[PDB]
Order: sequence, then C-alpha cells, then structure tokens
Amino acid sequence: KQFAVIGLGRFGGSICKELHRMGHEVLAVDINEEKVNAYASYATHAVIANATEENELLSLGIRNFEYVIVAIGANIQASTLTTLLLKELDIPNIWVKAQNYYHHKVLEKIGADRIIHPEKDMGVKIAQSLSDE
Amino acid sequence: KQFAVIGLGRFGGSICKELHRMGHEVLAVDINEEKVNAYASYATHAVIANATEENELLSLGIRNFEYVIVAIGANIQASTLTTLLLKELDIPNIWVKAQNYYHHKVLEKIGADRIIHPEKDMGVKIAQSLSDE
Amino acid sequence: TPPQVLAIGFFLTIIIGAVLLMLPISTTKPLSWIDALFTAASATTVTGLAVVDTGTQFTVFGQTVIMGLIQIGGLGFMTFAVLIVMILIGLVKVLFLFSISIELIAALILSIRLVPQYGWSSGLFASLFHAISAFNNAGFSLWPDNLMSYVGDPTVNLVITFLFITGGIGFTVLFDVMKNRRFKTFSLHTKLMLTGTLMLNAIAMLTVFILEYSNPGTLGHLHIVDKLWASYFQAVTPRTAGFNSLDFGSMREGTIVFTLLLMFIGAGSASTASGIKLTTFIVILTSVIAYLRGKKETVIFRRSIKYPIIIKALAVSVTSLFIVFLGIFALTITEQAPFLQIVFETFSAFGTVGLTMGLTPELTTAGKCIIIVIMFIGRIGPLTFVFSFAKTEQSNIRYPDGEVFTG
Amino acid sequence: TPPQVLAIGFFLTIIIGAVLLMLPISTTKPLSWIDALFTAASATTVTGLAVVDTGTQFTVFGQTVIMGLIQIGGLGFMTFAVLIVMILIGLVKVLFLFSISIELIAALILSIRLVPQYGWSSGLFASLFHAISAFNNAGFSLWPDNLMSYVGDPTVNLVITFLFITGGIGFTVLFDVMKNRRFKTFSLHTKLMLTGTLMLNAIAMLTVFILEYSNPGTLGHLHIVDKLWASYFQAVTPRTAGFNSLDFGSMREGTIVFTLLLMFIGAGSASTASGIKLTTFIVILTSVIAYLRGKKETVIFRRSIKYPIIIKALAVSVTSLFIVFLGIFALTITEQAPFLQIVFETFSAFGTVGLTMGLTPELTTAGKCIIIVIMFIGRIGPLTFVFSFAKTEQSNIRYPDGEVFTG
Ligand SMILES: Nc1ncnc2c1ncn2[C@@H]1O[C@H](COP(=O)(O)OP(=O)(O)O)[C@@H](O)[C@H]1O
Ligand SMILES: Nc1ncnc2c1ncn2[C@@H]1O[C@H](COP(=O)(O)OP(=O)(O)O)[C@@H](O)[C@H]1O
Ligand SMILES: [K+]
Ligand SMILES: [K+]
Repeated sequence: KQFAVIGLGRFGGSICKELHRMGHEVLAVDINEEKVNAYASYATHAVIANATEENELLSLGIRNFEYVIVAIGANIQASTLTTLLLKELDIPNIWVKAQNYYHHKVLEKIGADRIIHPEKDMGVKIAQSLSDE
Repeated sequence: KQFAVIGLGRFGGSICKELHRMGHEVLAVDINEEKVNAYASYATHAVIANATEENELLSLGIRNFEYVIVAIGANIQASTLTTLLLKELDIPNIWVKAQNYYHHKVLEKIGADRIIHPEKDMGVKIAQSLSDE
Repeated sequence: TPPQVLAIGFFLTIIIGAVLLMLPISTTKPLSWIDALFTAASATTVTGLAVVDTGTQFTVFGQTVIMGLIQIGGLGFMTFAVLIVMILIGLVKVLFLFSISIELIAALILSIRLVPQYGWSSGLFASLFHAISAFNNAGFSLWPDNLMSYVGDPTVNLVITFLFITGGIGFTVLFDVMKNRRFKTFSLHTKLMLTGTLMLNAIAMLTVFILEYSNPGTLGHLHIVDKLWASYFQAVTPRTAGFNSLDFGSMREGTIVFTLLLMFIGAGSASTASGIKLTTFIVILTSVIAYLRGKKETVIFRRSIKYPIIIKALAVSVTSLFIVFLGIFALTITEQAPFLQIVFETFSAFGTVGLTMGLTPELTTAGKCIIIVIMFIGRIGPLTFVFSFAKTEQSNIRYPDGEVFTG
Repeated sequence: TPPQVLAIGFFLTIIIGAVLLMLPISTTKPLSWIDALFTAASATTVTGLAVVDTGTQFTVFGQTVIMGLIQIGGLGFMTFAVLIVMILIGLVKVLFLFSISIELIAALILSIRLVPQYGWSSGLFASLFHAISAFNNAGFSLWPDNLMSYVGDPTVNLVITFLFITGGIGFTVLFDVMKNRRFKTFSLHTKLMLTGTLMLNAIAMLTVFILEYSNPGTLGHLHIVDKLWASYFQAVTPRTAGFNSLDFGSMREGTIVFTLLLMFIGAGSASTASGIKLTTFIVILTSVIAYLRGKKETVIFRRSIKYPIIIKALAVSVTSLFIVFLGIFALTITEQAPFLQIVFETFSAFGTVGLTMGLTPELTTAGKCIIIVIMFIGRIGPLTFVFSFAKTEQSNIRYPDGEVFTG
C-alpha cells in the first residue's frame, strides 16, 4: 500500500501505472519536470526532486515508505548514490534497477535488497515461456 | 553621430564604450542578455535581438544608421549572414570583423565596405610603432 | 474576431430584445426607450437589475421575451465560456439539453408549491420563469417582492439555491464530478471550486447571520428557523444570482461592505456567473501568502501554479477594479445619490448580480447608460472585451533589464 | 529581525511620545489616554490625522514634542527606507544634515511671511513647525484652520508644496538628479518619478479645478488666480502631505472619489511618503496594458521590467487593498458614520495622508484604535510588517503544474 518509485522512465513509469491500476498509493519522484507532469495523474503523489540530495529525501518522507524502488537509468552514479543514501534512512526494502554487470556488483555490495536487470531478467523468463509453450 | 554596433564582445564592446565617451549615439544589439545589460549604460540604445533575422533588423531601424559595425565573433556564420542581410537594407557603410583569412575572403566578395582583423591589424601597427620608436 | 463575435452577439441580442418590448403587446403601460434598453441589457447580459417591476410592467408575452433573453444570454455566454476554456454546434446542443432538463425538473418541483397558490396558468409560468432565471443566475422575479414572501419556505429556498449553485460553478466542474466521482481524482480547478464554495458560503452565512441578527429591518422579526434560511439565502445569492429574501437597503453597512467583496469574486469560470472568478481570488490570495511566507512557488492541493496563471489572475483583478472605480467615479458626478448605494450598484452591475438598495429605479437617463456599459463589460470580461477592439502586434525585441523600486 | 526593528522602533516612539504629552505642561486642558496615543501615533507614523486641534490643545512645549515626533518619525523611516533599497550611522548623518538644511532655509523664507503677522516669537516657531511638517509630509498646522487662510498666498503655497514634493519623491531621485543633471542619464526609477509626478499632478489639478469650479463651498467664491492656487494645492497635497486649503467635507463626491485613488498611489519609494508608491502604480498599469496589447514584456523608457518586479508590485497592491477593505469593514461596524467619510478616512489613514471630512474628531474609542493600527501598518508597509511577525521557511521542493481557469 505504501510504495515509492524514484525515476519516472520506461521502467519506473511502468511500475507506477501498474501499481496505480491495482489501487496502491505510490509516490513518484523525478528530477525532470515533464516526467512528473506526465505521471502526475498516474501517481498518488508526484514530486519534482533530486534523489541524490539527502535533504530532499527527508522532506518527501521516504523513511515512512517500506518499499522504495530506484529506477534511475542512464545515470549510474545517481542510481548508486541514491541507494547509498536510502540505507542511511534505514529503509527496509530497497529495489534497484541495474544497468550492467559491473553496476550489478556495486549495488549488491552496498546493500541493495533486490537488484533488477530488466533486459537480462526478461530474457530468462521469455526463454522459460518458450519451454512451457 | 548615428552609429550601430552588432555584437557586444571584446571588440564590439570596446567600440561602444569609446564612442560613448566621445559623445556619440550608439545602438548596441546582441543576442546574449547579460552582454546587453552590461553595456546598457554604455550605449544610447541597447537592444536584445538576433541580427540573423531580417524582421528584427527592420524593427530596430538599422536602415536609418549610416554606419553599422558587425563585431560578431566565434560565430562566423552569424557574422557572414548578418552582413548579407544589411546589404539588402542598402546600408551605406558596413564594417565587419573577420576571424581568419578564409572569412576575410568571403566578406570581401559579399560586399563588406571595410573588413577588420583585430589580431592581424594590431600587429602591423605595433610593428610600425617599433620602427618609429 | 474570435472574442469580437461575443461582444457583437450580445449587442445584437440587446437591441433586438429592446425593440421587441416596444410593441404594444408586451407591456401594459408605455415604456421609455432607455428602460426597454436597460431591461433588455439586464436580461441579455444576465444581471437582474430592474428599473421597472417585471410583473406590473410587462404582460405574459413580455415576460416570455424576458425569459427568452435570460435563456439565450445565459446559455450564449456559457457555451462560449466552455469553448474559450478548451481552446485556450455539437457541444452547444449537449449544454442546451442539460440546461433545459435541470430547469424543467426544477420547474416541476416548484410547480408543486406555486400552482396551488397562483393557479394552473399563473403557477406554471411563474415556476418555469423562476427555474430559468435561477439556473442562469438572473434574479428576475414576477412578483413585486423578489422572493421576500418565501423567506421561510424550504421548497422555494432549496430548489432555487440549487439552481444557481449548480449553474454558478463551471460546467467543467459538473462534468468532472460525474465523470470521476472521487475527490482524489478531481482536477485542481474542480477541487478549488468545490472546496472554495463551501468555505466561502460558510463564512458568508456566518457573517450575515451575526451582523443582521439584531437588525429590526431584516433577520430580526423572524423565527429562529427563518433566520437560518434568510442568512443561508443571502450568503449564496450575491454570487451571482442576486435573488432577494431580505431588504438590502435596511441592512447594516457592515453586511453591505462584506457583500461588495462577495459579489466582486463571483463564482465559477465557465458558467453563467460573472465577476473575477473564485479561482482567481484563491490564486491571488495563495500567491500573496506564499510570497509573505517566503515560498518560491504557490502550492495548493499538492499542485503548483505557474507564473502565467498568477499574472493573468492579478491582471484581471486590477483591471476589474479600475473599471469599477471608473463606474463609481462616473455615477457620483452624474447621480446625486448616497455613496454607499452607488458603490453597491456598481459592484452589482459589474458582477452581474443585480442586487440593489433603492437606486436602480431612481437612476437618471445618463446613470442608466453607465450601468448598461458596466453590465456589458462585466459580463463579457475585461480581458475578453479589450482583445476585441485592440490592435494586436506580437513583439519580437527584448530590452535590457531596469531596476524599479516598488516598495 | 531586520524588518522587525522598524516595527518595534515606531512602537517605542509612539508610547514614549504618548506619555510625554500626559504631563501637565504640554497641554493646557486635560487630554484623554486614547487621544494622546492617537496624537503620538499620527505624529510618529507621520499621517496628520488629529482628534484635537494642535494649537488649542497643546502648549509651546507640547507642540515641540509633536515637532520632535514628526522629525524623528519622518527621518527614521526615510533612513531605513533608503537602507532597505540599497541592501535589497554614516548615511543617517548625511540625510539628517540634508533634511535640516532644506527645512531651515524654508523656515527662513516662511519667516518673512509669518513673523510680520504673528510676531517674532510666534512667527518663528510657526514657520519652523510648518517647515518640519511639510518636508516630512505631516500636514500638522498650529492654526485652527489648516492653511485655509493662505489659499491665495504665493509664499505659503510655493514653499510648503516644494517641501513635500522634494520630500515626497525618493532620496535616490534627489541624489540621481544632482549627480547626473541630464535626463538621458537618469535611472529608470528616477525617470518614472520625475515624469510620473508631472503627469499625475497635472491630471489631478485639472480634475480638481473642473469639478470644484462651480462648488459654492470650495473654489467657487474665490478669485480666478486663487482658484488656480487652491486647485494646484489640493492636487499635490493628497500624496502624501495632507495639508488643506479647502474644506474636503464640502467638496463634490466625484472629487473625493478621485482623491481616494490619488492618496492610495501615494508618492515615491525611499522617502517620507507612504502608500503603494507611484512606481508600483505605473508598473502595474503598464504591465496590464502590455498584456492587453499582446506584448511579451513590459517596456517603458526604453527598458524592461522583470517578472519579480511585476509580481511584487501586484502583491503589495492587492495586500494594501485587503487591509483597506478590512479597515472599512471594521469601521462600519464600529462607527455609525456616513460611508463616504469612512472610506475617505481609511484610505487617508492607510496612506498616512491625514485628510479627513469631519470624522476624525467624532470617532469613538474603538474607532480610534482601528485607525492607529491602520496608520501603523500603512506607514511600515504591508510587506515589511508581515515579514517581521511571520515564520519563514524557504521551500526546496517543486510540484507538478496544475491548470486553473482564471477567466
Ligand atoms: N538524480 C535523479 N533523481 C531522480 N530521478 C532521476 C535522477 N536522474 C535521472 N532521473 C530520472 O530517471 C529516468 C531514467 O530514464 P531513462 O534514462 O530513459 O531509462 P529508463 O526509462 O529505463 O529508466 C529519467 O527519466 C530521469 O528523469
Ligand atoms: N546572431 C547574433 N546576433 C547578435 N549578436 C551575436 C550573435 N551571435 C553572437 N553574438 C554576440 O557577439 C559576441 C562575440 O563575442 P566573442 O565571440 O567573445 O568574440 P569578440 O568578443 O572578439 O567579438 C558575443 O558576445 C555574442 O553575444
Ligand atoms: K444575476
Ligand atoms: K501626511
């Protein structure tokens, strides 16, 4: 019921739209103003903020959210830095989207609860569908 | 008495300041807003406009000015395009600042009354000063 | 031309309506040229100010003409207001069907109360006339006393108030409420109108009840239940229907002063109301409070308001006050009347409310002409009217910044 | 705290001045507590409203205390206004020397006219008192009739008008004129004040002369030369000196209505005047006209005005009107007075002008308290006063844009 998604892109935006359809309260935060306006109606709360600043994260109230999904793409440093800040806020579950194998290793060692690799993870279940078909 | 300077840079800004000291009416036009604000007090009229658009040139009233100095630097296409527009406005005297030898040739053939090469032209008079000294 | 059609269209309607009342079949007694023009202008630019009583001056045919002008004037602006909002006759028929349907059912409810008292013929025309007048925020009444005899009648108060509250808020608000039905999913504008109307009416009802409680002329010689009805009615009628249940001329000056602000802010945007709208007042009020608190942006209902909205809200407010100031200045020179009545008349005329304190009948020929201009400008809107008759040239030259001390 | 010192400082001056007039040496006859507080507040927050005549109530020592409060109040705000402008006691001494020098020479010129009539002792204190009062835009007069006996005296009219015109425009304007001496080299603000004052005074002088020409009470039983002086004086005194040459209570209502706007727009910025200043009125007026003409920016005097200047000008204007509206609303409930006098009193008190029409002496105890608050808030400024007693928290979070219809 209490979910937060950081980064409204192809992967992050899809999570907000799907969660909103199921009837869940989702907080969407993104630096780009156009992304927040587009997903303003698809999220319970839409915020234009920078996730790499610890002062803004406290203003949003991320510590309240049990699940935080960091879906920042094409900016690996922002994704790595955001998750490191979230552990200081003792977030119980942090789900991070990885970009490559090296980024996957860094996120694992800095304390990411679950690492998502949308291109690689989709292949291993498309292949599973082929066997079942 | 009726002078117009286009491009408020190191070369264009120096002309406006020197002419203003001598007591002449100078119109300063530049795309950059910071340059126009800085030279607003050093010019009789300061305008934020683009010299490559023929519609804006007519609004300023360049056809009234007998002498127009095109001091656009680091943007050779803007300098070349501006002087070509000015000849359509039958400007009597057009003084243009050149960037290199190839730009000097192009300006000469498109009808520039006087071509100024500040780096090269200063050398030929510094050398003259050495002989006289 | 896009905003010029509305200005020309209302002008054509007024003159056609004015000459339609000149025939010796609409009015029993002869009517002067200025009064017919004023009556047509008040009906077309739907305000409700009357120099002559509708019942005692016009006949059944004449009252039908007034009913036609109110419906045409109220719907003509309402359709264009919706079109202006969406841009900046498929839709017209939808609004016409909705307006007729709600007015028809309201007349049937009003018929249960009026036809047992006035008769089958008299009670059905009166119910239909008030249903049309109330929904379009007109305030016209066939009876010599404007709803003053039905202060304590729940049927008259509830049905009529529902008509100019539903027709007061914008049609976008009505569409959004029925399409979404969840307050969390309403638009920012819809949430401003629904929340603003409840807060503004509650404050107005409290102010009228407290100030007029001890007044012998109004709200004093009434039962406690009737006091609530009159206070409730007099709080929602200033924006912008202008129906009466108490004599505004015998009210306290403090109530009149508060009514001046109440009828300058009007109601919904794309609707039958006029006057800086409610959202404009809220946008300005919240923008100033944010500036005083140091906020870099205006935030309300978890949203943000951009500078073009802020300046447009502030531009229409100052322009409206300047027009009202000119009207008061013009009327003081022309009319030899008490100042409070002149100010109340000008705000009512500009906001197209129609409330008055013993001044509209006694206006001179020149005074009536000023009110007609004020009513026309207020109905059209200061921004819309200027664009019709102003030369337009989009500038393409920027200038160096200048420092101006506005402290 | 930076704007809180001025609010606290004036409060300390008023209470010190109020108790200083309580001694049985300043006033011949006993003075009530509220009148002394009102007199001190009017002198400190330099407005000129008087519940008791200065000459017939206070003695030479008492009038000296009033003279001290005017000089301290006028210079105290003027120095801080200049400091606020430059930020957003070396300078204080320069302003004090300039203010004393111009007032001293003016008193000497006035002494040529007053001491032949009142005497060496009486004529020198009166000339000095009026020189101090006029330069600081006070309007206090020792004589029972405020300059009404010198309507046609060129020496009194010219010298006194020059004092509150020089002291009315900002000290930045005075510095810029003497430093540059060329209109082409003046700042944008300086060119707005010099051009605006000439245009505004000319329009005001024409309006007063035309409207009051046939009035028997004022401007009617006077010579043609005296009509020009009275019209000229009554056009420049509303902003913001508040000196009199004609009875405002016997003027036409149209003249009073125009005076309401005249003393709302006040005068210059960093000076002894108060009210939305002129530049604010010009900035708003030109910004709206540019919007109506479709201009993307506000351009005046070959310069450009940025949005923060536009919104600040519009924010102070609406805030000032809201405070004036609250004052009129409060006075109507409290004071049982004609509405026109109440409106004129509130605008005069807020603008610290001091002009009145037979209302200040007859105010009740509660009515006087409201005026003191209105005078204090208007002198400090709605924006400056709020910042003193408002919690400040700079926001660092942006929100998605929302669409609001402000039509
Ligand atoms: N520091 C940051 N804080 C919050 N959001 C960010 C930050 N940096 C980037 N983003 C958002 O993350 C999104 C990443 O999208 P993109 O790079 O297109 O890949 P994907 O759509 O797969 O996530 C961008 O839309 C951007 O707005
Ligand atoms: N299209 C244009 N129209 C007018 N002014 C221009 C245009 N393009 C560039 N300029 C101005 O010309 C100036 C050139 O300055 P710069 O490139 O630093 O060399 P210099 O100072 O020697 O002229 C810039 O400051 C710029 O603002
Ligand atoms: K109405
Ligand atoms: K004064």
